[PDB]
Amino acid sequence: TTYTIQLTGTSSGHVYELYHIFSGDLDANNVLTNIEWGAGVAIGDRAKFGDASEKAASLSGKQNDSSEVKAFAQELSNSLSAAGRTRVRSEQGTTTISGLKPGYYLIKDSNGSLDNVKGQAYTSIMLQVAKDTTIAIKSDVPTLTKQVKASNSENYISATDYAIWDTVPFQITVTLPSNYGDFSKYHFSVKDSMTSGMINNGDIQVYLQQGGSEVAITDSFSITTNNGLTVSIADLKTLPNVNENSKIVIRYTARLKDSATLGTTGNSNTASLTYSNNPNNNASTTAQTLDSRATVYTYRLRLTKVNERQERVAGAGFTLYKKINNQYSEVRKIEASSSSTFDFYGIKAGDYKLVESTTPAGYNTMKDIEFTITSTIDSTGALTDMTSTSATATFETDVNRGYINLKVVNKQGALLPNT
Ligand code: NA
Repeated sequence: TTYTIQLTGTSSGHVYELYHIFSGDLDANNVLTNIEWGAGVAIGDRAKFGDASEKAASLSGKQNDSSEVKAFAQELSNSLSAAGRTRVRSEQGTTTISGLKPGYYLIKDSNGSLDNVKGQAYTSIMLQVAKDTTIAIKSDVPTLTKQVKASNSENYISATDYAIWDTVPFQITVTLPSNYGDFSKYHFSVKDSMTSGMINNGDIQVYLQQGGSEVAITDSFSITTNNGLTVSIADLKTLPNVNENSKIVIRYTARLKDSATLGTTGNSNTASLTYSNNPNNNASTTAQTLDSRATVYTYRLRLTKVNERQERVAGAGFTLYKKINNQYSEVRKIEASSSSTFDFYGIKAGDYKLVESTTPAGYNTMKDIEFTITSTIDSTGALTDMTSTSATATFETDVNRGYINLKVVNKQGALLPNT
């Protein structure tokens, strides 16, 4: 008679090892009788545990995740033999091992099979009776998601647009693995590349989030800028209210430089978590999550001041307004100079009004131009389209470079005839 173990929640690219711990006879109620040591336990190390039947009897009835069982699992891990080993290549989702001799098996990932492999982790060492059932593998990784607050709402997303006058809030959400409780200690280091075209405001806070509440835990972390923006704690177990269901949230703000990337390329940052990847035998190996990217788009509104003779004209000055409600309020003001060109570097989608606050000598003051910018960002976070339209004016756009160009034509007054 042989048996089957099926592991759910498995990933591709693993080699699971089953070590035969106890032999015996399994009945219909999954009671194991006539127990001897399997070949999975090294003959030399069997004396340390004693008689097999009595050792089985000592554990009989104890809960699945009790302390006595997990202690035996760890002790066994140091007492294994290849003579009772079955190795199986993993599959994504479900991994099945059949043709097993009756009895008790220890399951683990193969030693060194996952070193420096991103987004993976060694399973907590399992003990299973082979009994034709499916069991969830006791293996899981933390996740990290980097997001930025939407320009036009409170919700956080992968990509948005912002202006030079805005504060740009970022949020990094970390989940912990379901088997966080099995670790004696847990290395936790978040690295963020930060954004090339932005200045970090240095207002970083860390939060323990669970049960609909947040507690600031910022002082427990080492926050450095020697190698990206790194938020680290040597051992997250030192924070005793952090558990498998806890979320760690990092929030900071930033502002665009006036050299920020314009258009479709955008201003991106990547972040990843470095985490303890093996809960067994107080291992201190680490692995990294895949990068999580956020992107911030911005544009450049250029005015070119000309007259009807198609000459460039100096001495104009423009005040840009943004509409918050019905209320228009000033965001930028370029005074009159010897320049005929005006760059509002760092503008986003929204409703604006443009006012010629200084008129050049010997020309009519233009009427105010109310206009609207739109950004089309697809669900991948990529900027697809941008527009700029007015009732009483026309713009030229280059969505790739992120240019919005307005030609303002100065008209001279009327030299009126007398009679
Ligand atoms: Na796995």
